[PDB]
Amino acid sequence: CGSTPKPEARKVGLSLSSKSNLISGTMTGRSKIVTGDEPGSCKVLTGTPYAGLDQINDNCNAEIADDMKSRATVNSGNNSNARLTGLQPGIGGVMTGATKGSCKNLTGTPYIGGDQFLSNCETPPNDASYANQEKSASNSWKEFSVNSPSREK
Amino acid sequence: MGIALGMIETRGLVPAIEAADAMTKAAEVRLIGREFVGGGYVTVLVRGETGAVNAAVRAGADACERVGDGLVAAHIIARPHREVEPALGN
Amino acid sequence: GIALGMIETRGLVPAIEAADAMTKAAEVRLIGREFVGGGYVTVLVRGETGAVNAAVRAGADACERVGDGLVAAHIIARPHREVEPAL
Amino acid sequence: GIALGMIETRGLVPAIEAADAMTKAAEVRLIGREFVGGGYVTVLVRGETGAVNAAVRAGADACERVGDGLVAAHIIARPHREVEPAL
Amino acid sequence: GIALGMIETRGLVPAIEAADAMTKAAEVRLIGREFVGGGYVTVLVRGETGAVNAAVRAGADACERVGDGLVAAHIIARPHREVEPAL
Amino acid sequence: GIALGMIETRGLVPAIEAADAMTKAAEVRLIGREFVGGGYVTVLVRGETGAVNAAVRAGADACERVGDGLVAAHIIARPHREVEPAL
Amino acid sequence: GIALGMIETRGLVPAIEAADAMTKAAEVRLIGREFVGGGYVTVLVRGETGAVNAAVRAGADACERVGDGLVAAHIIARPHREVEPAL
Amino acid sequence: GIALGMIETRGLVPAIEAADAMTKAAEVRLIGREFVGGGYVTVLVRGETGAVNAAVRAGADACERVGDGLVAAHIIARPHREVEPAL
Amino acid sequence: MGIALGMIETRGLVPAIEAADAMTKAAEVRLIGREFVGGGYVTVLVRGETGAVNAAVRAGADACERVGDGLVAAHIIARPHREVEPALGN
Amino acid sequence: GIALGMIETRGLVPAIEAADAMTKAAEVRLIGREFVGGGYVTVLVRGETGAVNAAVRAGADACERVGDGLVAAHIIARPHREVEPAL
Amino acid sequence: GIALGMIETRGLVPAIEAADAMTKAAEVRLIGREFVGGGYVTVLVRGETGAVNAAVRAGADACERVGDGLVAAHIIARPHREVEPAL
Amino acid sequence: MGIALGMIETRGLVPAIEAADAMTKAAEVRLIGREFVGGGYVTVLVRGETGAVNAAVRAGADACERVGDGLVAAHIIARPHREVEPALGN
Amino acid sequence: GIALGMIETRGLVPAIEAADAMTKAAEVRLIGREFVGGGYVTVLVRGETGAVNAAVRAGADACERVGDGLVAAHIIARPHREVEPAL
Repeated sequence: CGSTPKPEARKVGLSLSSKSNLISGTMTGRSKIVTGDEPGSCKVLTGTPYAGLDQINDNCNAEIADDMKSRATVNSGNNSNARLTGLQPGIGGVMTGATKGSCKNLTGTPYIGGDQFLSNCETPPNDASYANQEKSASNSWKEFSVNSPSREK
Repeated sequence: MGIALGMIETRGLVPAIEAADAMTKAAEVRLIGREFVGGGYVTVLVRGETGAVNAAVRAGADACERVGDGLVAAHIIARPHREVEPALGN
Repeated sequence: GIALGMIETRGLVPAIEAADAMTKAAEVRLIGREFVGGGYVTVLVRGETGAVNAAVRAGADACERVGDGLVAAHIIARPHREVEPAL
Repeated sequence: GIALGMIETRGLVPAIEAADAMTKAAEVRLIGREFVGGGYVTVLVRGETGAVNAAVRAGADACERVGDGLVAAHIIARPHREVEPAL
Repeated sequence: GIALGMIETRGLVPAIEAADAMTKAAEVRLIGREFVGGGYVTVLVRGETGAVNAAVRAGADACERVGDGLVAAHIIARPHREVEPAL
Repeated sequence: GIALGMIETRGLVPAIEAADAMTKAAEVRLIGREFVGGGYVTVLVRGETGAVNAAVRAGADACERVGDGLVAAHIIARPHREVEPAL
Repeated sequence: GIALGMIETRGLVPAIEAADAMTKAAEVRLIGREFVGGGYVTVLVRGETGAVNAAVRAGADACERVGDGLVAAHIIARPHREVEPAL
Repeated sequence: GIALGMIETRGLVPAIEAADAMTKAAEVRLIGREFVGGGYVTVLVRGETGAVNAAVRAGADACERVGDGLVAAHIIARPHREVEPAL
Repeated sequence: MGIALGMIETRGLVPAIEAADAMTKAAEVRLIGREFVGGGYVTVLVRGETGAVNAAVRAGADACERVGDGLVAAHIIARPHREVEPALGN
Repeated sequence: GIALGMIETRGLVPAIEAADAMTKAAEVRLIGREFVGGGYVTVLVRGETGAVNAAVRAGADACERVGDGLVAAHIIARPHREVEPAL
Repeated sequence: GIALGMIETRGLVPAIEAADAMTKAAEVRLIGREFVGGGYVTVLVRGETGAVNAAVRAGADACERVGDGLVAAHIIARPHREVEPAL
Repeated sequence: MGIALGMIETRGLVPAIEAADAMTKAAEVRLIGREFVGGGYVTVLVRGETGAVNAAVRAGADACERVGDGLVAAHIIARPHREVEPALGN
Repeated sequence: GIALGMIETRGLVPAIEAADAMTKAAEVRLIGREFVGGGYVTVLVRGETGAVNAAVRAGADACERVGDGLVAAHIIARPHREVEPAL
């Protein structure tokens, strides 16, 4: 016949996770044809991910995209939580013994802070080294009314 | 038990039934209605939970863009007013 | 057969002669003729998907010259039970 | 069902906006209305996960252009039973 | 619910922790942990469509890095009944 | 139906996705799952010849870009009577 | 095990997030919540020492930048009798 | 009338004077004064949508200079029936 | 009962309860108050013997400042007046 | 104990070294050794969160230099109820 | 748990103030004080492994300057039953 | 009944089999079990007193490098724990 | 067995750590926990030559950094019966 038709009924939905994992099988984000889900398309969503970064890429600009890329862990951002100031059960340091092999990633439910990691292993954590909490107490000084408590005080 | 509306406009009943079958093959929803508007305009109305409705209408839109005269509109009202249920026939 | 074949056209004359093509081409039983509106007419037939494809292609090929021609020829080999109340 | 959506904003006007968006978006019953203090006000709704997501989207883009806007927006996937006294 | 969430990965640690992600994210029950062979291990849960979506994305979002990480993670909203013996 | 259809792939995720495509495109019944080894997985389906063809192509279109991807897919219109007692 | 973990954060959004993290990542008991004033919200959990440690690790982890971020996480391993009226 | 109007301001000076503007401006009954917290004070009035709309306009342009200024203003015609506990 | 008064005020109650733990771990002091000043200020009152309260406040000022935002205001009161007691819960 | 210490390695000389170190370090009950397929060997022990952590740390430090080596030094603190049927 | 934590000091007053830190930091019960001879004094505490670790951390961090100072403070989470005669 | 456990990893059954033969020949130690790990991995597990196990394992490691694929792992357990015993046929 | 292995160290904590490594490193029974005086503590284990040799080497090179440190590490294999008073 010399007339090639084009394919259709593409049921599998290739979306992209909050940290760029190729998720597949349908998708419930923003389609170029559907209506009614337009509101809130480019809004931050802290917590359990439900909308794809493909949706952000094809409906929102880049800053929303990389803000979502930075955001949206699940439960374990691992050892980024360095200081707890709670007497620090900790991993060795001043005391020997269990200090042995205290550099490998626990890659799961975290137990030790990254500050103890540094004070035991000279390297920063092999898991998230930028250490979200870390600063904890150290930052202090001019925190006072940090973020925005209406600055009434 | 679902209250959200997922529903499709098509010029021609071919994309209408194709959209309805995409509805029932996409997510667990039941079509509450099939309506002949007039002049080839036909709608399919399905009920269900928000996620299932969204996935179903996604599949229907991805299926009906080129079939027949073509898809006209897809819309995903998720919580109609109590007075809007009579508008869909109950 | 339970698979669906179905034809759409303008004016039911191509529709009914395409249905004749359906029922002379493959072992298919027609379930309905429907006036969509604005001159749009469709025909809906049962059958196994091989017979469905053969009959539907026969009607499409014998139907374009009659009247305003086709609008859409479509087949579905797995119709859901939940679709039947719309049929 | 028990899936928790919730929105924090600055002041009560965007809080009322967010609640109205909650109720007009999807099948969610608002269960919490807290004046945190210092300007923070939080709304707590329960419902189905996708319904919660749609409601949260509507609230998030319904309470930012009003007043000084929101500061936080979260979706609990499932609150553990231990969180029930918090609600 | 009868929506199905489903993941495949390399070994038992990623599969087990992704099962944890399922059972802590959304209303899904681990209906199956299967050893594919050659190291591939798959997890199968059933829950609500939006709940299934959120759960499986959380699972991949956790399992990208554990061990050697994720390979496959697909989502089906309505599994067909005739598939059910494969479950 | 007596026609047989084989879907082979890398991993059980594309396997059962293709199985859903099988049972959800045409009138076919899968007779079996089987883990070949090293990650190769097959689903064996049965039904009418054209039904087998439509289902198998639908699974083929579905499976190549799911997870690790499709490997093989085939149709046997007449399996010999010596083949089933070693199905 | 009565080891008392507790965290403080601006706005109750990250507070309830990390409380869910408490009861979602360790077998601890939520003894309660408190609204300090001016946007300051704390949550009080009780359980085994190592369990409470892991719990607060996870809570501070999930609380770190969401909303207005965490203020002070802390673990006390052996609370005293005199503290009970204060909790 | 079930139409809702409600505005937020820093300090009770603009709050009361704007409530006065509303109650000289349209048929609205002041159903609520709320010291939200952190200097935020909000007024809630029932009324007909046109009336409460004119009233919220009057309150808006009443305290551009009164106190330290507005915070927010808007209109709700139909709050959900279940928002009464939030009212 | 020892009238000697220790009181510690902090931003947020995490350092406040750290101070209270130092109180109830150091010496014979009973926390007589846990109050929220307003806007985030949390402060704690303990009562006991002069030396006991002094040692407790020492421990609090040793273990309170580096916890989160930390200590904001501490002191000791040696021989509190009778008329202050109404302000101390009466 | 409820916490889970849980690992793969390639070839099970490092697996027994991991289990031996489990016993050397802390109290964990060896609930399961399993051959994933293709050589992956998974060890599964139950115990206290801190005990599980210390034991798994020791096993990771003691098993990686031997043979092909470690795959994942991963731990779960709360094995949720639906995970248990997979154990 | 079953963990035994140990503290060593030059003299007994630092040792037993460390023991006070032990029993006052975490839920750990000390089983012994022993004068080695020549001034070496050890204290042996018993309790949960995480509690033991936290208590030892607290005591060591407390007692560097007390007396002439510390000597040894390391722990085994699972001392053998054979060590019990030495206990 | 020496509790010391030696165990050797091989890629392929051959090196495992002559590993067991070397185990037996070097010293009069007992083999507790051979296992097909999977993926070509075959493992031999022998028991005996520590010195005899060490000598036997050394001999097997010497004799298996050249034949077949060779060694994959080889190490000596002197005191297997009671908790590892259920992995050895509880 | 008749083989005697035995070590001193300065401080009781390294001594019990070394004896702990004795009792898990190899099958051995320990018979002596002697306080020499002035801080020297001696551990006496009894077993066969290979077990005692491996156990002593492991405990010594694990206890070198523990606490103050070891003293001596050489072991006799076939002690004369005349060492009976050492019992």
